[PDB]
Amino acid sequence: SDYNAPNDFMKIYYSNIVEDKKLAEKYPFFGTGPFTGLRCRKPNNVGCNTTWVSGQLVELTPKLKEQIECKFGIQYVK
Amino acid sequence: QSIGGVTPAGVYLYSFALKPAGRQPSGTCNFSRIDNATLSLTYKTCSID
Amino acid sequence: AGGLSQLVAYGAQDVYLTGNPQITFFKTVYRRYTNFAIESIQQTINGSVGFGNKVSTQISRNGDLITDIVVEFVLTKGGNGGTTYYPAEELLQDVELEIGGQRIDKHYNDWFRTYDALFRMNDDRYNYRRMTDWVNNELVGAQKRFYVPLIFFFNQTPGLALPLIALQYHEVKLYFTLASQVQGVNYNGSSAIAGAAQPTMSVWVDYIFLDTQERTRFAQLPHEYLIEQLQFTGSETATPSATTQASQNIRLNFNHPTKYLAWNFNNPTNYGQYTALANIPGACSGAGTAAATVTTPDYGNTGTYNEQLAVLDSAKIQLNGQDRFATRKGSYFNKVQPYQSIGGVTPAGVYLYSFALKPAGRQPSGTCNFSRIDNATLSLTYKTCSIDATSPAAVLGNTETVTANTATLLTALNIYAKNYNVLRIMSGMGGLAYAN
Amino acid sequence: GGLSQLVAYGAQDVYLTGNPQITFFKTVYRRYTNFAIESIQQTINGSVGFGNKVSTQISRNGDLITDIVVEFVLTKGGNGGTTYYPAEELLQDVELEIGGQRIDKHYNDWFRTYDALFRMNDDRYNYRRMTDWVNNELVGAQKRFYVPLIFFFNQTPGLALPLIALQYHEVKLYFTLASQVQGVNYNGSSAIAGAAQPTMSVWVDYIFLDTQERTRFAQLPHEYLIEQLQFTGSETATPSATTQASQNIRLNFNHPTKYLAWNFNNPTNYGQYTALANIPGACSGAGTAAATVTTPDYGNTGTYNEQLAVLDSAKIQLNGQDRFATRKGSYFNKVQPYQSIGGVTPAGVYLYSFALKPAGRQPSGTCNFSRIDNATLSLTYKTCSIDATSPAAVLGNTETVTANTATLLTALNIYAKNYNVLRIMSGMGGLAYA
Amino acid sequence: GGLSQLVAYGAQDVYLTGNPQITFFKTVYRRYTNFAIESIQQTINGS
Amino acid sequence: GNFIQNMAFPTENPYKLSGDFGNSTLEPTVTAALRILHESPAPFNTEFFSRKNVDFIQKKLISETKRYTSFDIGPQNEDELIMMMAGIYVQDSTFDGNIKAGLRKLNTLVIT
Amino acid sequence: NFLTATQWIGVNTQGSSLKNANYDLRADPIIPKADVGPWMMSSVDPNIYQKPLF
Amino acid sequence: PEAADFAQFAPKNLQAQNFLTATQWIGVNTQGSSLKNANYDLRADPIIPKADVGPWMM
Amino acid sequence: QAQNFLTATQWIGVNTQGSSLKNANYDLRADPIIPKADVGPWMMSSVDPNIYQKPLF
Repeated sequence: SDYNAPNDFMKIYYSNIVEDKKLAEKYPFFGTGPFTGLRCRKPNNVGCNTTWVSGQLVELTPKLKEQIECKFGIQYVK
Repeated sequence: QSIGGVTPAGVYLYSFALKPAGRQPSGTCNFSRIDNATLSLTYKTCSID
Repeated sequence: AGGLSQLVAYGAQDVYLTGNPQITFFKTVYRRYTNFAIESIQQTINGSVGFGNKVSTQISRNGDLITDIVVEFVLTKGGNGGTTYYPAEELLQDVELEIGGQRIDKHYNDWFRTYDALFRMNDDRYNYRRMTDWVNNELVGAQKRFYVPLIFFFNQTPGLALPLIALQYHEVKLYFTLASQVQGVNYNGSSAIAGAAQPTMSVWVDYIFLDTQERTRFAQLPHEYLIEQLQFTGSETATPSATTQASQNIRLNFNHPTKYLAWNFNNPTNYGQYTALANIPGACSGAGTAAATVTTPDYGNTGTYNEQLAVLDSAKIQLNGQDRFATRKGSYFNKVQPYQSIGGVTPAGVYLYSFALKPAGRQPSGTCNFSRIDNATLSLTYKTCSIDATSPAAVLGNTETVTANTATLLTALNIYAKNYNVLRIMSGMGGLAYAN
Repeated sequence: GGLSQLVAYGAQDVYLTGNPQITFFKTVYRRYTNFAIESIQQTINGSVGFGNKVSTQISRNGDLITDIVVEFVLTKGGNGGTTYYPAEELLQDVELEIGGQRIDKHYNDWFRTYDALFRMNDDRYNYRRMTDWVNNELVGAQKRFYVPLIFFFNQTPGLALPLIALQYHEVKLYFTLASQVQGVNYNGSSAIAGAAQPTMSVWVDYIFLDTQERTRFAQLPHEYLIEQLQFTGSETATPSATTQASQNIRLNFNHPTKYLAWNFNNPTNYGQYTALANIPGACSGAGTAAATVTTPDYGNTGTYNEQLAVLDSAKIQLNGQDRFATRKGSYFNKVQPYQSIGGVTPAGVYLYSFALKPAGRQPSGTCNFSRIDNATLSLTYKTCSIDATSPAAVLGNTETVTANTATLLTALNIYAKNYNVLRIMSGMGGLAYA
Repeated sequence: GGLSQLVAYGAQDVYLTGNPQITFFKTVYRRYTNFAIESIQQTINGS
Repeated sequence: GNFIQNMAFPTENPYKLSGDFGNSTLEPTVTAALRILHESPAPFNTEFFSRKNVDFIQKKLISETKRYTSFDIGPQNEDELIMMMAGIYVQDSTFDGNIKAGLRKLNTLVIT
Repeated sequence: NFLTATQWIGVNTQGSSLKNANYDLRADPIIPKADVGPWMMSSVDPNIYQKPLF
Repeated sequence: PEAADFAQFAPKNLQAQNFLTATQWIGVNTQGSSLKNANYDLRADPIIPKADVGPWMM
Repeated sequence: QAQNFLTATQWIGVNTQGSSLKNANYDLRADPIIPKADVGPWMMSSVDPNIYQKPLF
């Protein structure tokens, strides 16, 4: 291919393979109660009640949360 | 124990559920989380004329 | 008087042994250990088991750590007593150990034979033979289950137990290749044995179940294990002439800190044959009588301690153009090296040279780092193959520099190197550190 | 030369020699206490003879004791080939007591089983020399045999018994002598007329301590981690030409067990753990016209030929669940010893370890049977269909079968080896766990 | 399986496995001084 | 005047695993107790077998012995103390959720 | 009345594929999915939904 | 009452001795049950709140 | 008085090749010096940079 081009050495890898870093930093721990798989803050179920969308863990924010509640009524009790 | 009917010889059942004949889940074995699921059988000796 | 008369006999020379005593012998203190349990669990072997087939298994995660591995085989004799020689060892042609797709190690049937020849001993060696052969004069059709222990670093000690638990994301596999033919089982020399049974195989792994704090430590902490690997290549032997002494310079394509080199000369026709055939009771089929032949071994008695039937006259290891040590006779590698470094009896045709103080142990004790030697070579001088193998007077009454005319059948050379590497495990994954 | 190896140093060497901690080229010996060992004869109370029970009290002649050897003088009641470890057979059992409490108890069969599993190579041969006639001796030949005891204190100085710390308690051994010893006073079931009675003597090797070591032993409390043998005998399920017998034996054992050990035997013939057969060494007269498969070649009673053994397979079940997958008898006979001991176990003798190193002193994993209440040893026997008098059948047979004469192995001896603690204080002692 | 042995732990095992000091499943080899060994022929004086 | 004769007696036994409990990071002594009890970690158990409670008991045994007898004694070996605590704990461990009251009783029994 | 939507599992998700699973009846501590080194990395999903009963 | 305080006893430093013998509490149950400690369930077996109440609950 | 100072391995020679000849460049042009950076923690190799003492150009 092109010679005079950027070197895509693991750009795709840091962009969407490794960890969705912003979530990983905001929520450094994992739920241990039946929230397991969920990244979260503080202990076992303290800074938890974060979420999982179609494919990977994503922060539960009052955008996504509300859209989900409107279609799929979920209590989301921290 | 689980159905209350009578099963003919040669047909076997093992339930992972309290009430397998109903519709309401009453206990299940999730084989999507069991890498090895094995049925072990021992047969009778075919010696009778 | 009595025992007390010894205690009172105390002077200056004793100060060095018992003055201001530090220890005693009459009180043992033991170390407290962790809570664990061990279990033998059968693995599932994929592929079709039979002679010449390659089969494999993924070690199940049925414990936290793994150590001993024993491969069971069931074979039936294709002939009478004396036709087999460690047939279950011959059968398991090779075993490959892979973690996370990276080869950690790989052993060959010949290594198992070489390893045994050098490192097992006494009743351990005998009991070993009992698990791989028929040693009670069994007859044709006799059926036995053989147990071939593996000899990977984790199969030697709990200290190097493979932390299967610390490998939550990387599989550990065992690949097994079964020999196309096994002597005295499905073939007799080159002749197939009609009606011979195919082997039944089962792989057993001993899994260690750790209690909670210890289990957690293995599961969460990174680990670095200093472990051994086997390097191996086959070479053509500069087969000695019956008229002179052949010589050879063999490049040693080895790397890493090496504990020792080991090698043998052999006749690939007959598994375990490291020596020449001869018409003396311990060296050929029918040896000692009219029916004797020096083209076929008495298989059950394939090995021998008589170096007159071996082919190495002398050898040296050269590193980067410089001799490592003065050239020594083949008998020096066969008898003295293992005397000094192992303490057992090495059969004729099998040689050892240690770069280590205690190569039979596990604690590193001096190694030759072949990764820092630009060009290592093994230099051999062979014995003259002038002795008429069919004549005991010639076979037994000969000189240091000669061997049997049948010694020219020992055309293959197997050179092994056992070295150290490091198995590094972290974040659920692990591969041996050094690439080369 | 060697210097070319030293200079071959790089990154891969750091793990082995960087920032070195030790060397191999300088030994530091430790200064130790001043002590001496003296061999002192004890007196046996009562009278020595076949079938008698005698005992001895160990005198307070030294401070600590270790090795004990029981001497026996026997004369052959027949020719070479008629005896098998006769001094071992003679000492039917040995009890060990401290403070009048049972610490342990060994049986002639245990000594045979122990040997079968834990002794090896030359030490084992030498042991045989101390209990039998191994140079083709003839009738009337006289030998002094030395039967070492194998109680924990008889194996290592580290577990010597501090007689000095036992001011108010005695230490005693009790020896039961067999009513019959093969090739000495009986030949199979037949008494040997004119057979001599044994001469017996118990020797104890005492440790004499110097002033400071002696004083500490006398005033400080002492705790030893020791071994005990648990034992119970039972009938075997009897296999036959028509069936593979099976059996479930309750493992009536307790405490933290290093291992189980067991054997099947013909109680008629001491040390016979296998079937008789007309193959060399496997029966009296084996290999010739006079061969019989009702009597062993006593001098060659033992064998490694598993074809004459009766265990097809076994497993240990704890509280209803399998402890490990069922394995063949040859696993217990050949592999367990390979994996954990390094010796060679004769056919008919089996081992299962719960320990990494069952042959050593240092604890390396135990199964606590006082915390397991439904423990069972489950056995499957081989089919007894092989005509023992026909080598073609004896030697050319399959994994699941054995000799028709294997049905004579009607007794099973199950042993267990466990840890316990010997505690000594204020001149008294006993064991911590019942 | 083997889990039935781990649970078989009582008061009579406290001295053996409670508050463990060492394990048998991870060894640490000592780092040792670097050295090499060579077998060298000597000259014999006398016949 | 008896000082020397008393001083002469060693205070350090060359005991198997001397300094037996605590002095190790491989696993807690509390865990060992829980394992022989076959009980879950819980406030009642983690207070009763805690290092501070074991210490409390050891100090009381030493102090009370000195109060009751003329003798000065050492701390007792802790395999012996743990086994005894757990034994007593198994045969009682009776409380309604009041851990403190429960502990008071259990310590009383162990010390006694 | 929608079975496929909760706060713990997630919305529109299924169970991950099974490969080299823990055959033990123990917890088997789920180490965080860490990518260490640019080579021979593995792509297995940890058993985050394996309940730690023991 | 037995052993009249012996102040003239010299070895009063009995620190080198372990007097506790935990041989009677090896293998006990809750009160007096007999099930060989019953370590059957491979779990933690939580603490049961056994309150010392009378023959009835309330 | 003074005694002879036993020298180190400097009398037995100086290993110049080392492990640079295991994967030496066969081209006359000098290969670019690729530094020993981080290439993971468990699959490293140990040879040499193999820099030409004289670039020949």
